[PDB]
Parts: sequence; C-alpha cells; structure tokens
Amino acid sequence: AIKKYKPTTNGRRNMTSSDFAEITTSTPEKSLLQPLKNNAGRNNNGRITVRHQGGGHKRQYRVIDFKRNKDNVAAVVKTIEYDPNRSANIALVHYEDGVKAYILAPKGLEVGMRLVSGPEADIKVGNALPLENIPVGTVIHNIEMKPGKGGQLIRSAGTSAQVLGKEGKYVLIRLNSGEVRMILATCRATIGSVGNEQHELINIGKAGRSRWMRKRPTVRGSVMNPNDHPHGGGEGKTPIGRKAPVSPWGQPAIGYKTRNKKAKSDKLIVRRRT
Amino acid sequence: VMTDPIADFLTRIRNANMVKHETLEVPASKIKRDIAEILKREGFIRDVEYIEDDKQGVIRVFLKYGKNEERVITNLKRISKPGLRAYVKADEVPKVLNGLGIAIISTSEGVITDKEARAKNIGGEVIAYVW
Amino acid sequence: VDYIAANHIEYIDYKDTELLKRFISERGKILPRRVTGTGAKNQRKLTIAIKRARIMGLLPFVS
Amino acid sequence: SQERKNEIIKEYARHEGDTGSPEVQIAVLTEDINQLNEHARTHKKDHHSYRGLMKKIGHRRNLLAYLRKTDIQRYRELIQRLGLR
Amino acid sequence: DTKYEIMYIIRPNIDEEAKTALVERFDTILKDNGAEVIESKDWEKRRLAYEMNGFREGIYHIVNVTSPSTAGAINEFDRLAKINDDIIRHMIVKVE
RNA sequence: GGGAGACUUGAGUGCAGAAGAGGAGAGUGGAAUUCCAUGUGUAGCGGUGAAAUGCGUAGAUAUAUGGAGGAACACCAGUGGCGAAGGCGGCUCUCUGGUCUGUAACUGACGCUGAGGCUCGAAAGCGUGGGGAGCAAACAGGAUUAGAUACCCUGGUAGUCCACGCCGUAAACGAUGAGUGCUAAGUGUUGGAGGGUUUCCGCCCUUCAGUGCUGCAGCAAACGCAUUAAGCACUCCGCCUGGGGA
Ligand SMILES: [K+]
Ligand SMILES: [K+]
Ligand SMILES: [K+]
Ligand SMILES: [K+]
Ligand SMILES: [K+]
Ligand SMILES: [K+]
Ligand SMILES: [K+]
Ligand SMILES: [K+]
Ligand SMILES: [K+]
Ligand SMILES: [Mg+2]
Ligand SMILES: [Mg+2]
Ligand SMILES: [Mg+2]
Ligand SMILES: [Mg+2]
Ligand SMILES: [Mg+2]
Ligand SMILES: [Mg+2]
Ligand SMILES: [Mg+2]
Ligand SMILES: [Mg+2]
Ligand SMILES: [Mg+2]
Repeated sequence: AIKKYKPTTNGRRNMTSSDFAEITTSTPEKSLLQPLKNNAGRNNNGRITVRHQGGGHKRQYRVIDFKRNKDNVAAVVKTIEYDPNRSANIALVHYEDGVKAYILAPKGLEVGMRLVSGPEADIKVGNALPLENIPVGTVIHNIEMKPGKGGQLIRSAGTSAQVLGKEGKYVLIRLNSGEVRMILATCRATIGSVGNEQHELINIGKAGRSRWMRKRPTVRGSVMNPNDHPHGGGEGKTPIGRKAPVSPWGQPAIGYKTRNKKAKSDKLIVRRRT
Repeated sequence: VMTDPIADFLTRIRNANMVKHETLEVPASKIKRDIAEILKREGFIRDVEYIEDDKQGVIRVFLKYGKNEERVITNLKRISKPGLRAYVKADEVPKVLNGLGIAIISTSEGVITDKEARAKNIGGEVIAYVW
Repeated sequence: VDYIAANHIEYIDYKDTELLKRFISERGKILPRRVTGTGAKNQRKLTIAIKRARIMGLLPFVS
Repeated sequence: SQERKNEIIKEYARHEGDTGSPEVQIAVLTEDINQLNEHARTHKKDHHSYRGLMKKIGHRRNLLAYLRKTDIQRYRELIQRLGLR
Repeated sequence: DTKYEIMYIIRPNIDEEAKTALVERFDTILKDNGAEVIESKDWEKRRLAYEMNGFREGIYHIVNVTSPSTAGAINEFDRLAKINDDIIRHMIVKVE
C-alpha cells in the first residue's frame, strides 16, 4: 500500500511512498544480476541527446525473461522482489529442471504459484500463451510484437491490455493507451495485469528524491535566452509570444502529431488514441 | 412490558365497565385479590371468583349494573404508580367524593379502604380511587 | 382456477416449456396472475422459471 | 451450522438436555459472533448483517450480566472456558 | 452438501467425438474439483428461441451434481465453460 | 427495597417448518438509445402554439446487417413482499442478517426504555483513481417578451455510474417514539398452523403474524382516528411554552 509521511520536515511534508509489503526479499539473484552504467542521456558521440537525465543511485540490471519460451516445465514463484530498473516489481521463479529466472510481477501473483507457458497452458495469472490461444476479453500484459522477440507492450506498473477478437492471422488488442490494433497471432503474452498498481499514486515529495531517481532539473524555455530556446528572451515574464509553443528545436509542443505519416504499422492500427 | 399490573387490572375493569361487559378475567395476584374483595364487599362489583391454573391463577370479576343497566362503577384511578409512589399519613387519608367513593389503601394492617384506615388511625400507600 | 395447484405440482422446472407456454402470451410477455387465475407464490415461481428459460433460450424474450 | 451448534451445546450443557442456559447460549453466541466477525471482515460493506452481529453481541452481553448476577463462580468459569473478558 | 443442476448448450456443428470428449472433460473437471456428478446426460437437440452466437440450434446437455458449497467445482466449471467455444451458454441452479 | 428459596405466562435457547426487490461479493441475459462501419436510397430530417437554431447533396432522415460501449432492468407488478430507517425490482452462484408459524424439550424474569456514546443514514456535494450510452445544473445558440439572466426548442460540461474515503442533511412523513395489556364488528389481501368435508384440487370453520378499506364505544377544536387508536391504562426517552429578530 501507500504510506504517507508525517510533516516532520517541509521536505517530508506531503510525501508518500510504497510500504513494499508485496516485496518478500531484498536479496537479488547473483546469477541474474548484470552490470549497468548510467549513460546520463549521452550517446556514443558523448553528446547529451536526451536532457534531464544523469546522476542518481547506482543500479544493477536484473535479466527479465520477457520471452517466456520455456514451455517444457512449470516455474514456481519463489520471491517478489524490487527492481530498480522498472516501475513494476519482478518475481524470481525456479523451473522444476533447476533454471532460475525473473518475470514481471502480475497483479495477484503469489509466492508458490506454479506458472506455465505454451499453447496448452491454462488461462491463469502469470501463465504465458500465444495470442491465438487466449480467449477474447482476456486481460494480458507482456505482449511481444514479433514472435520469439519477447514481450514489449504492456510492461509498466499497473498496465494491462484486453483481447477483443481475432481476424485472419491477427488478434485485435486494446492496449493500455486505448489504442486498438492488430498483433500477429503467433505472438505471446502473459495473462493478468502488471502488479504494483499503486505506483502512480506516489508523491515524490522533494527534489532530492527525483535526483535519486536520476532526473536532473528541467528548465523552462521561457526563462532561457533567445539563442538558447525559441521562448527565451524578453523583458520580465513574457507569454509564449509565438504562433504556437515549440520545443527547444522549434517543434510545436501542443497538439502537433509526430508519428511518421507513412509508418507501416498504420495498416495494423485500427483505432488510435494518443 | 407490563410494569403496573394493578393499574392494568384497574384499566381492564374500567374498559369492561365502559362497554358494559358482564364479566372480565385477569391474571391473579394477592394484591389483585385484595382489591377485588374490597370492591365485592363495597358493592361496586357483583361477584368475584378464582381459578387455579399452572401459571399464577386467574381472577374473574362479575360486574354490577343497577336498574336500567346503570353503571355502579363510575371510574377508577391509579394513585400510587411505579414512576411515583404515593403515601399518606393517617390524617391525610383521602375521602373520595366526600365518601361516596372509596380509596383502596395498603397498610401494615393489610389492604383496606380509607374509611377503615382512618378508623384505625393509620396511613399507608394509596393504591387506588374508585367511584 | 390456479392451473399449477390444479395439476398439483409444487416444482416448476424452467425446462418445462410446455408448462411455461400457457403462462405467457403471444409476444412472450408474462401474463398477470389476476388473468391466469394463479396465486402469488406460484406466480413468483413461474416468473423465475420463465426468466431462466428466456436466458437459456427455451423461451423468446420478444415476439 | 446445526451440527457445530449441537456439538457446542453438548460441550457446554449444564446437564442432560440443557439446551437453554447462560452457558450454552453464551457459548453458541460467541461462536456465531466469531464466524460473523470473519464474514464482516470479508464484507465490510455488509452493514445489514453487521446489525445482526451487534444484536447478537448485545444479547450475549445481557446473558453474561445475568449469569454474573446469578452465580459469579459459574460466570468466571464460563469466561475462562470461552476466553472472554 | 448442496445439489446443483448445470444445463449447457453445445454448438450444433460439433462432431460426435468432439462432443463426447467435451462432456468427459467437463465432468472430469467437476469430479476433480471435489464435486460428485450424480448424472450427466445429453437432454435434447433443440431450436433456440433466438440466435445465440450466430446459432439457432443447440444441444442442451444436463449435469446433475452435488458438492459442498465451499468447494470450487461450480466456479471452475463456470470459468472453463465461459472460456470454451463449444459451449454456447450454461446455467447452474441449486435444486432440491 | 434487601436476603434466602420456589414457578413459568414475559424473555431467550432447543426441535420441525414458511416466505421474502433484506445485505455484500463475483459473474451473466435481452430490449432499447447513442456512436462506428458497410449496403440500398433521395431530398429533406428534426422541432414548436407558430417558428427558428440545428443535422443533410461532403448523401442526411429512413432502412438492413454487424461491431463497441455505458446505464437501467419492459411483461411478471399487486395500498404485494422485505428491511430499524434510508431503501431494496433482470438471471445465476458464494457468504450473510432478520422475520414469522408450529412444538413445549430446555433456562427461569435473564425484561422494557435508554441521557451521554457508537453505528447506519435518499438526493445533492467533496477527495483520489476509473468510467461515461442516455439525461442534464452551468454554459451556448434559437424562440417568446416591454424585458426573459426563465418557461419552450437545438446542443451541452460537472454530475448522474464504479472502488475507496469524507459529508450526516431531506415534506429523512403515517408531518403520529418505544414496550406492554384491555375495548364492537364487517370485508379484502400476504406467509403459516390446525380441524370438517372434499377422490385430490378445491370449499367451510378456527387461529397466528403483517398489510389495506369500512365502521361501534371512546376520543377530537374540527378535520378525522377507531385492535395497524389520535380510545382506556403504566414505564422510559426526546421535544414545546406568542410572532418576528433567527
Ligand atoms: K514536500
Ligand atoms: K521499482
Ligand atoms: K522547470
Ligand atoms: K524573460
Ligand atoms: K462459452
Ligand atoms: K434466511
Ligand atoms: K465524484
Ligand atoms: K387481516
Ligand atoms: K418576544
Ligand atoms: Mg525531461
Ligand atoms: Mg534570463
Ligand atoms: Mg530563435
Ligand atoms: Mg518571447
Ligand atoms: Mg511585462
Ligand atoms: Mg450520490
Ligand atoms: Mg434543455
Ligand atoms: Mg432536520
Ligand atoms: Mg389484521
């Protein structure tokens, strides 16, 4: 659940966090841990390509099995663990043959659940099936766009998608964004919705916490200089003072669509949203 | 629940007299028997009788109506109530309608009328007025 | 006369379309008990049975 | 459940056939209260059933008060057996 | 225990072998979830009072079962019947 | 009144039965509206007292077939049922409260009321997060009018729906606190119980608990109430003391 801190200090005032009750252990699997360096939004050229990133707490990557392609044996859910790299929690599961792995934690997952993958798997939380075998109306997550590539859609905390129907070699899916689109029927997905549904309600509370979470301060364009931002310059506070608000590189900010107009996927996108 | 069985008995008699019923029946008790016998000997009620059952007994009262079916009992009033007990000293014994009625009183000499109570020069608890 | 009591049946199967038909009109509407001669208890039981039959497709909802 | 009720009655009967008594009634009501507490914790919005729960609690309190007024030793023994306060 | 009647409609196009396998599978589910199937029988192939999932005919099959109320046999049957394609519709009702 | 006893009518338990939109949880079914898509098809559709706004040749309205989604549950349906009240109406299952009728095995007054407290409490409203078909404050336009910040018409946001948590107010009304006992009848209806017939159905009598109407005694200022008292009585609680100010 969400625990709200008493206003002992102005920094602590109005702050809330997660009690991490669902978390069972704080010992990550050494075998599945991999090193990660903080790129701080800088590419191989060393240029800052994405602003407002850098600093923060060191993290280790937990290899998540988004593919869920080990259909032979079931996996016993051993622990629900905190993952610094993603909003949702992860789950350490042991395969009966002795292979240990991580998966995204679906809502309602419990330690001891015996999860299965493959066309014959039952329609239960945590199981993985090809979309063709998932009955209409089912709630799913961890949907893979290309067969064998591994789940890509619906992976953030609390997200979910709904199966709406079949057509040809495609399955109709409503994604968390509300966009309705076709996805190749041979693609797999996990039954249920991503756990940690409460993540959105957390009130960060202070700047230092964002810094911990690796967000550097964001500067409004209206307070920069003319050569720095289109909104920069002017005496005192000023309005946008342009036909439309624009990004630092002149791209309009409000309402201007950026999706490629000749994108191939348009053929598969049935109804858009956002 | 019933809290004043004496007042209940008085009200039963009052209603039966009002509709001019010939008889009435009540759950029995020592105080009720005393009141019934007092009325019997004072001529307010034609007759009294008792039936033995397995709860508390029953007391049956045969009312008295004069020529032209005129009601002998004009009314009854409960004086001492559970909410407020009423006690009178010997001098304070009340006269009902200048004696045309009666006041049933419980005293250390037993349950008696106001006439008897003031003749003996003792007070008590004024159970009821009858007239 | 209450047909249910007359036939002396205390159980009303929702499958007995034969029985349920005499208690609905054309258009499939349920008849008032004042019209069908039946009592309140049997009327309620018939209502439940007919609704279940409608749900299971044994009786039509309309027409 | 009737079987559970009967077994409790047999356990707490003051004597053969003692269906009604402070001990028997209080024990049965305590078991009912526990079960209904579980039910309420499952369905916190079941105010209508919670009212019946409160009525049971009140009746059990009245019976306990009567038992204490009557025989304090039996009252103490009963509360010790049933784990009450 | 409590007695339930489960009546469900099998899509008319089902093959005989498929129907037999389906009936056995669902009765097995009921048995495995701690419920005693006192009977299961194909009732009738009938016309529906209205179209259901594009069909106007259906095979009504009746399963009389008993179980403790707490037992999940009824819930599991409901879940799997809803998921399944062969069963157009189903209804479970307490009986005497 | 206190103490020591006994008793079963009050009260409760036991045993055998009855009905119910009682409550909560999770599902599910059809009608219909709206929208989306595709045919057919041509000039209106819509609406008023009359109009206009509006929608429509970018092909509407209509009509046919589908799809999505929200909300409420036609017929049954009834001063019918249930709940302390608010209120509860599609169907299914899980949990669950209460009520009533028998019997008389059990306890043996264990009961009533109940300030202060605690709980629930229509609609609107508030917070977080969802949902959002129809309706609809605000708002916009068109009419009306002297004016029309309205009635009327065309749209339409919050809200109306869900989960959680606040709010705790209503002509929250039977404008009638609860408990108990007594006092003509007549006639409906709901759930039982018993008996006398009746081949069963059913018909008659009795009786219990609700719900209605009519109507004695009595009460009332009158209106009217009248075994569901506003009559006759007792216990406890709440509340009133001219109108305004308030
Ligand atoms: K702060
Ligand atoms: K995290
Ligand atoms: K900023
Ligand atoms: K500036
Ligand atoms: K199905
Ligand atoms: K019940
Ligand atoms: K709201
Ligand atoms: K009646
Ligand atoms: K004054
Ligand atoms: Mg940024
Ligand atoms: Mg500057
Ligand atoms: Mg510039
Ligand atoms: Mg500028
Ligand atoms: Mg300036
Ligand atoms: Mg509301
Ligand atoms: Mg309007
Ligand atoms: Mg008020
Ligand atoms: Mg009556």
